Amino acid sequence: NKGFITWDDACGEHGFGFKVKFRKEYSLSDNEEERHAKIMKDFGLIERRS
Amino acid sequence: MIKNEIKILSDIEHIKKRSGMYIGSSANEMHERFLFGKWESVQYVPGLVKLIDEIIDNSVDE
Amino acid sequence: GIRTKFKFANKINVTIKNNQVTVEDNGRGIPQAMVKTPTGEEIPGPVAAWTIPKAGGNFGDDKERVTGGMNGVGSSLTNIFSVMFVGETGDGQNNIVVRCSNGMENKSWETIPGKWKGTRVTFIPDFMSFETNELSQVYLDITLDRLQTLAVVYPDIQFTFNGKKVQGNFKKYARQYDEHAIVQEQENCSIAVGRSPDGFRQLTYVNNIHTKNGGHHIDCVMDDICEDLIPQIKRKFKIDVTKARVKECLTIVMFVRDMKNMRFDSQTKERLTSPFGEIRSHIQLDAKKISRAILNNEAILMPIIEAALARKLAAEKAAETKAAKKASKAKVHKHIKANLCGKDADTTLFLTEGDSAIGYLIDVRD
Amino acid sequence: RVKECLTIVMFVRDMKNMRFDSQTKERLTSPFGEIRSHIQLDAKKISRAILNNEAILMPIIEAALARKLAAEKAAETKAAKKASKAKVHKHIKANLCGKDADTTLFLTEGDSAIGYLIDVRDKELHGGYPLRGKVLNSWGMSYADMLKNKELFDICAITGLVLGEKAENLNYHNIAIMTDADH
DNA sequence: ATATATATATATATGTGTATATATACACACATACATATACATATATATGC
DNA sequence: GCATATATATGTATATGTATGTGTGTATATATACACATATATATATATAT
Ligand SMILES: Nc1ncnc2c1ncn2[C@@H]1O[C@H](COP(=O)(O)OP(=O)(O)NP(=O)(O)O)[C@@H](O)[C@H]1O
Repeated sequence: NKGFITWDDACGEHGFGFKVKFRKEYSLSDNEEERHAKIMKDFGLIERRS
Repeated sequence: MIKNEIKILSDIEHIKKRSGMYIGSSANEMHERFLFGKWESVQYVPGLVKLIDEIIDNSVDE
Repeated sequence: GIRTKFKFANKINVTIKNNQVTVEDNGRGIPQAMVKTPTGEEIPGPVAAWTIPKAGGNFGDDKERVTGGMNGVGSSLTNIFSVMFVGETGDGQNNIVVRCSNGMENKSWETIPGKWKGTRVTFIPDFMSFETNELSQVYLDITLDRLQTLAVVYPDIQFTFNGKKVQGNFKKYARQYDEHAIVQEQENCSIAVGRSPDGFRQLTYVNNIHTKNGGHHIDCVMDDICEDLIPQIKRKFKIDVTKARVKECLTIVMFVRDMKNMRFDSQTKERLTSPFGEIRSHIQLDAKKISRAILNNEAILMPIIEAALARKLAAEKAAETKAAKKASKAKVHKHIKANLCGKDADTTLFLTEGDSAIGYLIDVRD
Repeated sequence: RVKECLTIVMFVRDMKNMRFDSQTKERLTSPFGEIRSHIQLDAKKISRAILNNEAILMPIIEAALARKLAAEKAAETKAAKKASKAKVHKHIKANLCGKDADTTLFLTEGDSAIGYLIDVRDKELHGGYPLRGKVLNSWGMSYADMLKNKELFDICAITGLVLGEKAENLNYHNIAIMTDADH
């Protein structure tokens, strides 16, 4: 509900399979390391634990 | 063309020609006034009330 | 501008910078002809207009006078409260310079052969009597908003502030107050109706005068508007909402042009105290069209309707009565009560956490 | 809003340098330092006296609460109320739900059955929602009284079925109903 | 021309079942973020300076 | 006619200080809404009748 992603399910024998169509008003970085840093910042796939 | 001639007046003629700044409202109008403690809609001329109140306030000042 | 029927004084430069006001217009000129004092001193035209008060060209007939000036003391009052005041006047054949200083205690008039046609008043205000020392930005903002409102009232006169042009249109000015304001323009009147959520708001102009404290005109216009709207809202939503309750939610920006025999209760001219027959005959505003246009709108009248039914529902929800020997004031479903509780006694309240641990209590207790 | 419900009677005596804007003297434009020095009115005890008074304060409270109802009633944006919540929290929304496919809804019983439903369903075609407990007497009932329960309404909400007309706009094409295998 | 005799479907309610949910304290020692503001660099521009 | 200079305004980027966690279960209690039927009860709606 911000006009950036539209998510759907693609699970199977493994769970957590989400197929996400990004929207045209969301910026895709051609800098792939900036893409990786921003997808880590927003989607939060890195969980840090002490 | 509007006639614009600079005329200079005395005290009495300038008061009688421009009475609005000197006795306030000189037209019959409707306001809401506390009379006898009641907020009632009255309609009157404030110039005559002010005309009495000048003498009244002069006597209270005395 | 009005006395030449907007051919002359059609550009007005009001430049306010460094505590100095320069107002320049291209009017026909303050006359060089001989005017006479009652004292017997023979004083020329612009210097008698700009030094001594009670002098001017608005002491003629009042029923045809459509100008905002009556008293003949105004520019002399500007000269009095200024430490420096120069008035340069050209009628097309001569330039009369009236220079005054030290709070008009020094005054001198002089004539140069020249070819200008207009008036330039350049004055620096005195700050000894006023409770200020400098002209701050709020004064320039008030003056610029006044020139904007005058350009809305008079689009033919090109007002400029500090060398910057001012465009005046009633539509953009009316949407500056509220973007859903209903407008209605006439040959002499121009009214916009909007919303007032935090009190009552108004702005009105008689000819070129900002009468911020009101007059008979806004009272007559709101009376004629409410005389059509109140039976209309009575047939529409069956609610008894008064004239003042409708009026206080409205912001009214009405403009009156070409008034005749305007009378004001003060020198500052903040309340138009002309007779109601004069204003009712002069103003040809169609109140029923404004009434149906704010009836058909859902963004002004319908908020008054929903706010009024909110007040009435809040009044209806507050219903209370008495009870016969109330138990422990606000009692609880699971709260068993001592019968001498609340009066002068040593009654004890019990606090447990189990409903099983009170079903034995009502027999074994006092 | 507080001070508009009061009639205030002021009597000021022996005032010094009473400056006025007009000849009528209707507005005292004397500076506030001189008047604040001259007026020795203790407004704190008047505030305490109207604090202790009740039939002035209760119109203030009622008009204030109605004012807050009018204040936070008319607010907010994105007023597009057709689905406040997309399906149900418990509902498994299919990826091809709402469009023309063989999109099948699962009406299981009990939320504790929600385990493994998502895992080996069809993600595009199969979808699910667990029901709760037992079902009302829906036979020959008025529409307004069956609409007031949430658990039967959401079925007619997650899918565009309306009680008064036929079914044309099915978000789920097939309806697979599975019940508990016992009695 | 409405007072009253009377009749009949509303409201628990019993127990059995079958299923939900919810407010809180606990505490690190970070995790993610929520803005957020804020100070400072530099650009342009325009109006002064010449 | 052209150098120029510095001023402030807005990007901007980081570094502050907070703010909200919920974590992840243990622990404490409580609430919820339905289907299964007769038995009263009650309360008020209509007839009539002078
Ligand atoms: N800047 C000006 N432009 C045009 N006319 C001017 C100007 N300054 C003075 N006058 C005229 O000089 C005369 C002096 O009158 P003045 O003292 O300005 O009073 P007024 O215009 O009647 N204002 P007021 O006294 O408040 O009602 C009048 O005829 C004015 O119209």
